[PDB]
Amino acid sequence: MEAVKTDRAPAAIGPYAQAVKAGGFVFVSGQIPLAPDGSLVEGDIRVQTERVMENLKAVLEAAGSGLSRVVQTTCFLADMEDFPGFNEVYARYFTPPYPARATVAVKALPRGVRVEVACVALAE
Amino acid sequence: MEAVKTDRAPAAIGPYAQAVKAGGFVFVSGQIPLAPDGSLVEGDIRVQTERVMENLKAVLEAAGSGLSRVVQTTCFLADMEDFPGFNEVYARYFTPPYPARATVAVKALPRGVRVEVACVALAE
Amino acid sequence: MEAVKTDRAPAAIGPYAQAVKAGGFVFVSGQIPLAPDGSLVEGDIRVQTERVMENLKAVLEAAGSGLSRVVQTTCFLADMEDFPGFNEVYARYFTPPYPARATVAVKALPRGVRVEVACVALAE
Repeated sequence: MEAVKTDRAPAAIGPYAQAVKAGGFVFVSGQIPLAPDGSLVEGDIRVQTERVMENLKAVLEAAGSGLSRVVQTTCFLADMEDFPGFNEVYARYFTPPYPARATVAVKALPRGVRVEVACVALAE
Repeated sequence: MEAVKTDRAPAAIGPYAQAVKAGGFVFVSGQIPLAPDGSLVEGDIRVQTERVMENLKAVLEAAGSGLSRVVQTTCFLADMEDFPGFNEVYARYFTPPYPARATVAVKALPRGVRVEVACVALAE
Repeated sequence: MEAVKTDRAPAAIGPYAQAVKAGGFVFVSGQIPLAPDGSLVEGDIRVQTERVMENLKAVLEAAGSGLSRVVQTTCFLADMEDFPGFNEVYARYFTPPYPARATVAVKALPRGVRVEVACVALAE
């Protein structure tokens, strides 16, 4: 497997890679609303989701892929009431044909953020 | 990629495709207890899981795949107490060799349903 | 698809296989702090995580793969305060390049365990 590393997304501090290229796919770690400089982006679901989308885009690009190549996303929210806003921003980055998706609300996410999104995309 | 669309399963209730075929796999979105016409299927876990299973089956068939080709499922339930009933119905649709699986109880699911099941299957 | 079955990891109790080999990948079911004979390992996050890691390792090896072939992990914790410890033990089982990862916190896990981890790896 090949690890993907880019400064355009929050650095991977720990036992994980921003993304891994393997078997024709790109497995992207769950992105949170953290700026590449390590600053946490707070605010409503729309502002936080925008940062998550930018991180995903940045990692996918560094992997030689892109948003249009994403085939599956796994989305976690901390509040069911944030679904509408999340979907609106999500739709600003992902356009038809859309990826397959699974979304759920959980107790908490890394650093207390409102949203975390991981994905799988086609390589190349 | 290659999008999968069928009227035999509920239409997507967000910016996502029912399933996506890519790299030899079929990535199926998290299915919830909605009837093909989009109406909610209320009831206990056995009733709602049956609806989810039929939706999975329909999407998989439309993708040229099937339940026996599923290699991994990601199952989310809103109530840990629903695990027994979920497993019973699940066992009516998936038979050995069973898919690899992750079953976790979470805070909330789309439309406030009891269960959401996404999966990955072999395209052939 | 080929179901993986080994006695070196907690036996699958329910409608699922410990892992499935398909499409060049190995899909591993969620593992919790259970010993091979079925005994529950309690204690702090470090001790419980070790058992989970050993379970993943055993299943992966039984599948003809290994920890170094893991490309993606999905981790669930019952207490976000346990993340530091979970991350440290997790790091003991992986070496660069590390897998892509998604981590979330849930209210509670089966049998009150502190952690659960599922993953996907290359079949070598």
